[PDB]
This record gives sequence, C-alpha cells and structure tokens, in this order.
Amino acid sequence: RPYTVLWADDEIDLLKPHILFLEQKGYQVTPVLSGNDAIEAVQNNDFDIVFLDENMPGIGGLDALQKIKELKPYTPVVMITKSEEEHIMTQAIGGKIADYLIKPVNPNQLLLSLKKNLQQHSIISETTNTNYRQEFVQLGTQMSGKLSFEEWKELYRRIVFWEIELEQADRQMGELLEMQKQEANRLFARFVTQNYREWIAKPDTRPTMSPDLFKQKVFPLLDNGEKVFFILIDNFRQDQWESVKSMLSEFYTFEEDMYLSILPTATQYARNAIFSGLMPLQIEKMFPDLWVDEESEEGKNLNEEPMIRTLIERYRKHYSFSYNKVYETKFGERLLGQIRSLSQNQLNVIVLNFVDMMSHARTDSKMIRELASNEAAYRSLTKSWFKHSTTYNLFRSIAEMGYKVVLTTDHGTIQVKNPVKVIGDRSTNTNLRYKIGKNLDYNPKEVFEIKDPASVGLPHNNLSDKFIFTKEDDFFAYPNNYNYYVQYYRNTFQHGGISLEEMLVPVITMQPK
Amino acid sequence: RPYTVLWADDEIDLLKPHILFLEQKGYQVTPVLSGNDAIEAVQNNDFDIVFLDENMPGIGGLDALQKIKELKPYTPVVMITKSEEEHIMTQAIGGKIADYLIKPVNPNQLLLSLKKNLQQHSIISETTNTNYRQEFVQLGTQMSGKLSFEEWKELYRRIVFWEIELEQADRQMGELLEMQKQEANRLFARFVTQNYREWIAKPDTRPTMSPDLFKQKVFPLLDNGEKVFFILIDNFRQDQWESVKSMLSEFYTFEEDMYLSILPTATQYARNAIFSGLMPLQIEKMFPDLWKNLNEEPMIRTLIERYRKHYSFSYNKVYETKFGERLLGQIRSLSQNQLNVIVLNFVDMMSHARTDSKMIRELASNEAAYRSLTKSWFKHSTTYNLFRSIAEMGYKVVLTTDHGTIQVKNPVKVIGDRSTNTNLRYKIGKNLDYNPKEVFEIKDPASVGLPHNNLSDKFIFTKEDDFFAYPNNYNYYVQYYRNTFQHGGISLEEMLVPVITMQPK
Ligand code: BEF
Ligand code: BEF
Ligand code: BEF
Ligand code: BEF
Ligand SMILES: [Cl-]
Ligand SMILES: [Mg+2]
Ligand SMILES: [Mg+2]
Ligand SMILES: [Mg+2]
Ligand SMILES: [Mg+2]
Ligand SMILES: [Mg+2]
Ligand SMILES: [Zn+2]
Ligand SMILES: [Zn+2]
Repeated sequence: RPYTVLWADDEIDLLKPHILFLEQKGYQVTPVLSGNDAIEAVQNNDFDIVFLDENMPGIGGLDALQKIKELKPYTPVVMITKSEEEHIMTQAIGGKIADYLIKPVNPNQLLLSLKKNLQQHSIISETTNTNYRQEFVQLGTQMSGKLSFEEWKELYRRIVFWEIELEQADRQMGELLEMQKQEANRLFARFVTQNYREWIAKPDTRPTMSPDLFKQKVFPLLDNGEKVFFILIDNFRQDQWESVKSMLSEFYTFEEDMYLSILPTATQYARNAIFSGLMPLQIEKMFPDLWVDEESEEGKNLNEEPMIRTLIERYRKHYSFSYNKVYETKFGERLLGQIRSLSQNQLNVIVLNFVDMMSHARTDSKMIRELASNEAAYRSLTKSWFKHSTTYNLFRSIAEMGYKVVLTTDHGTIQVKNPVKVIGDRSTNTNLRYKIGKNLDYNPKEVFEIKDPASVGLPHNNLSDKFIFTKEDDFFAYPNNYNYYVQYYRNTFQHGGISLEEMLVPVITMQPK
Repeated sequence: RPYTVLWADDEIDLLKPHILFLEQKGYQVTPVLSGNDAIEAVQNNDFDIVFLDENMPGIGGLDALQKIKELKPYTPVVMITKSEEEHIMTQAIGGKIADYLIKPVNPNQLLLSLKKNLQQHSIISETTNTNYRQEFVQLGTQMSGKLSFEEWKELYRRIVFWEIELEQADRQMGELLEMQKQEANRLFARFVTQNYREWIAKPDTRPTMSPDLFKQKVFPLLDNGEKVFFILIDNFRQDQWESVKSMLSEFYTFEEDMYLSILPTATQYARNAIFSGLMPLQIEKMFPDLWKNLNEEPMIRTLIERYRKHYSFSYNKVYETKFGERLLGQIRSLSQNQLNVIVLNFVDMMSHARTDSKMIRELASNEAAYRSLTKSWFKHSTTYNLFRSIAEMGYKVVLTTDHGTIQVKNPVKVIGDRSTNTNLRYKIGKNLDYNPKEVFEIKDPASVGLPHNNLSDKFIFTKEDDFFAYPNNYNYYVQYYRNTFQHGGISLEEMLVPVITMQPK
C-alpha cells in the first residue's frame, strides 16, 4: 500500500514540483489550501502523515497542528514553512511537530522526513540485523582463547549491547545471541575457576573486587576534595545499568566501569566486603563483633555503618559520612525530603534494596512472574521502577546538590534453567546457587568446590567445612521434592554462584551537569 | 551551562558563517576535520550534540556515526551532508541519526535542529502547562449543568488527555487537574445514581451497557460480513487504553468509543453480562453452574442463538504467559471462525499476598506508575504480538474491557456480619449498617437485575474514590488500603470504559 500524505499550504501551486517528486517516489498526496480543510481531512480519513504550512488565510498552521494532534496524536505532522521566526519554531516543537523544514525545500529533504517518520523502526531493525550478522563471527573470535580481565569487560559489554539491540531485531538473531552468551558464560566460568583462589591469595595483582571497591573508586575522589554519594542498588546487573543510563544522562555525565564481586555473589558476603574493605574472613578475625554467622537468625547486613567507619579509620582517612538503607519508596520519600540536610558530609552512602526484593519476587509473586517473565520484561520493569519510585528524584536531587555519584551494586542475578542435585547442607537451604555444609552429597563435576574456605577469605561454622557453587545457569535442587522443585525454580532469577551476570557488575562514576 | 556542538566536516572552513551564527546564539562549537577526530573527541568529552558530514578523507561519516552511537547512545547525532543518495539516507536513519540535513543548509534550520533535539521535552512541558491553564475555566464549565451521556464521554476523554499530558509537566498543574477530576467524579456519581434504575428498566433508550455490548458493537460488524476478534482485557480503564494506543496505531486505525459497565463494576457481574447479553439475575437463573467466570462460551452461544444468528465463533481465555505463547503460536488456526473472543487478564492488583502487596506499593504507587506498568506489560507480554498477528489476518478487532479501577482515598464505615464479602467498593448483606447518605443503596437487588438469597439482602456501593472499612481495626485497614487500586463501585474510571473498533492497516 502507498503511504498517504496530506499537504496543507495556501500556495500549493508553488509546491507542484515537490508533489510530482513525491508521487514519482510512490507517495499519494492530497493537497488542501487551508488549516480548516486540513482539519476536516484528518477528521474523515487516516492519513499516514501531514505536511502543514504556517501562514494560511483562516486558522494558522499552528492552530491546525493543535487540533490535528488532538484528533490523531499518533500521526506525524511536519511543518513546512517560509518563517524563520524562532517563536514559530518553538511553538511548533511545543505542539509536537515531528519535523520542521524552512522553505525553500529540497524535495529529497521531504523524502528523508518521510522515510524517517514512517519507516524508522523497520529501517533500524534491518540495519541491526545486518550489523549483528556481520559481527557474529568477530564476537565468537572475541571470546576465544584466553582473555584479560579488560577483555572480559569489553566482551560482556558487547554481548549486553546486542541482547538489548536484538529485542528490536529478527528473533532468529536472538537465538544466535543466546547461544553466544551461553558460550561466553561457559568460558567465563572457566576463567573464574582457574584464577579465583589466586585472586584472593595475591591482592596486588588481582582485578578490582568487592573488598577493593572503596579504595579504588571512592577514596581517590574524596582525597581530591570531591563530595561523593555512593549509591549501592543491591542486585543490579550490567543490563539494568544499560537500561537506566539514558534517564540519568539528563543530569550526569558518566565514567563507566565494571568490577568483580567475590563469591558467594550474595549480600552477606559481597556487600559487607564492600563496606568493610575486607574479605568476610578478615571481618570475622579483625572485628568479630561485626560479623554475623550464616547459621544465626540475626540479620546479616545490619553492621555496614560501623564497617564503613572502621574502613575509613583503617586507611587513616577522616571523612565525614552518612549511611542510609532504603526498602520502600515510602521511607525513600522520607530520605528524599531530608536529602539536602546531608550536604555537610563528604560521603553519603545510600543502599537501595528494592531491586533485590523485586528480583526474588520473580520466584513467588504471580504479578512479578507476569511483569518480568523474561529478561527484556525484567529490564523494562526496572526502568519503570527507577522512573516512578523515589529513585529518579533522588538522583535528580543529588545532582542539584553538586555531588559526584558512585553508582554500583554488590552482585547481579541470572535466570536459572537446569538443576543440580545436592543433599545435606546447613543454613543454605534457601540459596539455590551456593551451598555450605560438611557431608554434602553432590557430583564434583557439576560444581566449583571450595574444600578450604579460609583460602578464599570465607568464614564458616564448625558444623560446615566447605562451600560449593553452581556455574552458568544451573541451580541446586533437592531430591525429596525434585520435580516440583525443578518446575518452581526453573526460569527464576537467582544469585550466589558464578556467571557474568552475577559477578561482573557495574560501577559508574557520575558527574552532575 | 552552554550547549556544546561537535561538528566534523572536512570542509569546516566553508561552514564558518554557520559556526558564527550558532556561537552568537550561545552554542559552543568545536570543529574537527574527520570521522576519527570526531570519535576521539566524543570519547574524551561530553558534547550535547554532534553534527556529522558523510564524505571526508579517512573514515566515512556513517562509520563515525556507528562508533559514536556505541560510545554515547544518548547523544543525538545530526548528519549534515551534500549527499542526496537514498541509500545514504537509509543507512543514516538505520544508524540512529536524529536529523539529516542536505547542504546547503539555512543556518536557521540548524537552530531548529538544536532546539528540537536538545530542548524538546522542556518546550513541550511549558506549552502543555500554558495550554492547560488556558483551558482550565472552560473545562470547569464543561462539567457543569446536566450533561448528556455523549457529553460525559467527551469530558472524561478530555480529563484523561490532560492527566496524561500533565504527567510530563508541572506537578502543581497536575494537582489542579486532579481536583477537577474529583469534581467530575462527584458530578458523575450524581448522574449515575439519578438514572441507574431507569437505565436497567429501559433497554431501548439507555446508554450502551454491559448486556448491550455485543448487540451494539459486535453483531453489526458480523452482520455486515466482517470478521471480528473481540478482545476483552480484564480491568482496563480509559487511561490504560490511552497508554497503549500509540503501539497499536502501527497496525490499526481506530474508531474510539466508551460504554457503561453495570454495577457492581466487577467481573462476575459485568463480564458475564457482556457474554450472556443478560443481567446477572437472569444469568444465575439460566447458568447456575457458571455462576465465577469459569466457562463463558455457553453464554456466548446462547446469546448468538437468542438473536437468531449463525456465527462460527471461538472463545479463549489467557491467564498467564504459558498459554498466551501457545495461543499466539496457533493464532492463524482461528481463521476458520467469523468471531474470535479472547479474554486477556491484566496483572491482579488486589492481591493480598505479602509479596504482591509490597510490589504494588512500590511499582504502582500512583496513576503514572500504573500506566507505565500497563505499557510494559502490553509490550513484553504476548499481548503486543497477539495484536500484531491478528492484524495480519485481516480481522476487525473490537478491543474492550468489563470494568476499570480507581485509586481509593477515604474510608466509609460499614458494619456487616462474618459472611460479608471482601470487596472494598461494594457490599452485599442482610445485616449491613451504614450511613445511606454515603453510599448508593440498592435495597432490592432483584429490581436492578442482581441476584440475592434473602429478602433482606441489599447491595451498597461506594462513589468517587471512597472505600469501605469495618470498625474492627479500622485504623489499620484504612492505612493498609488507602491509595490501593480497587473496583466494584461508581466512578468514571471503573464504569465509563473503552470500546475501540480497530481496522488493520
Ligand atoms: F506560509 Be507558510 F508558512 F510558508
Ligand atoms: F540479600 Be542479598 F541479595 F543476598
Ligand atoms: F562531505 Be559531506 F557529505 F557534505
Ligand atoms: F477479574 Be476482575 F478484575 F474483577
Ligand atoms: Cl579449596
Ligand atoms: Mg502560506
Ligand atoms: Mg491565518
Ligand atoms: Mg565532506
Ligand atoms: Mg572517507
Ligand atoms: Mg432487600
Ligand atoms: Zn545483595
Ligand atoms: Zn538477594
């Protein structure tokens, strides 16, 4: 079918050449001479696009625009006018013009506007598909052999880019990308299992990990005289950063990086290591009062403010600081109210827990299983949360306050698929990606077993002597109710183990505009 | 802060007059000579906008575009080029350019591009805020006096328009709109309570209501030889329709209307009325085993036969993702039927589960959030692809709902017995004790087509955005339910609901 163009201009005879050109390109043009005729035509037809003059006897083009946009908000309107007046331009933009062309007009400029306003999505979709096919082999090479840490960061960033871009592209491309990501996770699990014990043993040569994060990314700003908000969104994957960065770009410029969470990729271990600057085992040894056992009923992350204080002292720094923890926008609304009273501190730490709650809810909440059924829906829901919770205005307020922001997380999460059998663990019956126990029964081939937890900076109970971790998108399952257990947890989001999504996480340094 | 412009052109010397024009208007222009220089400049700075030539010694501008969009996806890029080749246009569009200007360029056209691409949101917001203030008095007049049903539809449509337009704009203006809406709902409750009984008693002259919907909106299409999908989205109000229609407009043209749900504005009553063509009193009589929506296909069958028609039809209900993906995979097999009825469930918003309840408080705390969630569900559930596939089958689509929901605000006291129903907007009981001035009171359910067991059974309905609260733990339940989304009562949102006739493009 040919696209239809309604063209209102009182001097349409002067546009004959351009109409002929459009008709030769395959467009059907209906010309009218006034804004009232244009309104009537839009009322009784479904034109694909409207071209409007501004200065016409009768109602002006800007008045016609308003009425047309009321009738057919979804139809593009292009203003084609001789006026060079800035206030006309501004009122056209404000009336939701799709484009604005000052006369005289090159007919090819009209063709550009038609392609862009009527076929942008299918043109971008085809170009994406072409570009992915032309890079598919390069990506497979990019993840081959042995990669440096910096190469893993680039690779994972490129895979996430394609995951998002291929939402808007041919499905078969999705299947190809899924399989490439599957391979990347298999290779990354290898990379981690081969080096992990040595990363903990040799702190000087290891990539930035949870206990290094404040020293590497926060202290240098503070020591250079900058005021910093450290915003920890629990359970925030790289692809969620990518989904919210466009919104934040209105208020901040970015320095984007990633770092490695320790194992287990879980709050009790990684987030306390962030805020203490220590491996969990060093927290227990140096500050036994701050470390809560895994078997305890006491909350595991209630000593982060004392931990931060010890970390600041340990490095002989004297920074003033605050610490606030948020679970609901409502207490988040309180914090937003009192946010400017934090302007006295060099360092203001905010923990947002809602995304972690939402993520766990993908297991037991029917609403969340529908709203985050897959990873594209998860990202979309993350964007809606960010925008319509107090988070958006928190970031906007902080920017007005002139603070730099360090936006990061303690770990990500991964959608799990295939079960791994296990038995006999203690106090880890809740977690599906790592277990702690003594006489654990499992297949050593299917996990990463730590038989010496003290070698990788982990404490434990006397009743437990080992950790085991799942890799890739496996999840632990018990035999006694295996088949219900497998059906219930398949395709849920889980953290604690080894994967790109869980361990390779964003840390963004942001400067207000 | 000054807006910064990166401008890559091998002939930037010839563009000195344009640079000067822009610098006089406050723009800071950095000129570079090549695509590689432009990439490096973008990599090491934070320009607000990039102006890019196509044909330059070294890499092509289309190559620079791709890399710049990779580094800074949120930065707009305007192609300024002597090229008029269609394939260059297409590649630029496909590379996500913001604008494409063919040389020679009027410097005022550059200015237009800078305003549109850097200040559009703030320009639209101020225009909306100004335009709302200019209409404020006229809108108050529009809802004054005695409004016909058609005038109620136009007023509600205009209020919803301003509600959505104003969410991208001044917060105080939206608060004024909220008050106007509250006054509209007060006046609409009066319109309903004054007319409700007469409407049910007079099918030949009443506005279109639940039991009339098929007769009024579906059968005339089928009698005209058209084939129809009747898609009913549970609990989908007018502002939710307005939130998803731009997505649908890629595939359909629209004839938009609204109709009135019966009371209670709840699925067991309104949706069974739709599919049977009867009031619930008669439904319960004739389909006791289906009286609470388990299979409605027999109802639809009896409705068709009652009107002496012979339509082939299917009936399908999608509760969750699993079965929506199935239906989508087999959707063309429904081509054998003249009438295909699909029921889609939106997310349950009255779930008392602890988790579901916590999710709602964060994710749907206000109406803008509720609309955003609807758009996300529509796009990433199978719903969007369903509508897309049906459009390829050449069917007319009637898209509708059985009732809406309203965000409740203030409590209304009621005392009932232990068997009293749980709904926050309507109550049924023999022992109900309430202030009659605060509710719409139906002392005899049978006289407005509602079933009941006891002579002393009554229905009472909240109006506006009230909700019922029992005395026991009144303070706890008032805090717990305030600002939740509920249905069953009398409001524009719950009762005046969309029915859209769509034709595939
Ligand atoms: F008269 Be139109 F504005 F060129
Ligand atoms: F509470 Be954390 F996400 F393990
Ligand atoms: F050399 Be540019 F394309 F005008
Ligand atoms: F099922 Be409906 F939302 F009452
Ligand atoms: Cl070990
Ligand atoms: Mg004119
Ligand atoms: Mg005029
Ligand atoms: Mg050139
Ligand atoms: Mg070149
Ligand atoms: Mg009675
Ligand atoms: Zn965590
Ligand atoms: Zn968690």
